[PDB]
Amino acid sequence: HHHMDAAKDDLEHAKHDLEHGFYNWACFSSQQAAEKAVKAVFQRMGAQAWGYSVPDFLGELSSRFEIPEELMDHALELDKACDALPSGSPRNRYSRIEAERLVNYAEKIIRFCEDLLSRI
Amino acid sequence: HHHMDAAKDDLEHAKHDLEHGFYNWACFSSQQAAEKAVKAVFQRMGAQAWGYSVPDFLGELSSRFEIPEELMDHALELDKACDALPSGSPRNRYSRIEAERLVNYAEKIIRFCEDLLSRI
Repeated sequence: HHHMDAAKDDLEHAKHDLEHGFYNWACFSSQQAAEKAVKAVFQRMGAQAWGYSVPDFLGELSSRFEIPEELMDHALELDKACDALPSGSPRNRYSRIEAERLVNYAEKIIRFCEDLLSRI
Repeated sequence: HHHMDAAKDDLEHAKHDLEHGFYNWACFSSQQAAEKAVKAVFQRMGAQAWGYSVPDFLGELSSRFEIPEELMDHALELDKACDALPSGSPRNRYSRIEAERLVNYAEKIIRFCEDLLSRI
């Protein structure tokens, strides 16, 4: 599963960016990791995957497998682009939490796809 | 060209990792950027792109467009995985140069694909 290996590498990339405070980049890598993980399911099934977004691919996948609502919810958060809070701790705290959340979401999607691939 | 925008973002990611001394990750991002750039050509042509590697996609592209030898050469370098030199300056210098090279190669491929897309 080339797409799965690449998903896991993107996740590790995200986690590295997170550790170093690069919250924007962690978000970006997380989106890519989730995308690649879902494509790995399409590749195993021999089916064409249309679209760019994680919501696109999970929606298509829903015709064949049950996709938990919370994963679609996470996907929609990951799909969003990677100010009224003050500079310093308020902004950095918000960004750090947001980036951790998105990394966790990508990881969740990866592990769901792993669970699916283990069974098909 | 969603794939092209994503290629350019991967390139920026690579350059960010390079700036911070993350030479391994810069290599990884460069591979992804080059892959996405070539896929953007397939998408515009409406053709299916088989494979994982940049050499895979450039080889397929050769049946339709002339691909300069030096770009295939760069692609093969980018395709490689991301010790007898001493720790410290010798190793870091080698790694820094190698990562700069790979980032430049990905950029070259991106700009070639841009030039192609501008004309088709």
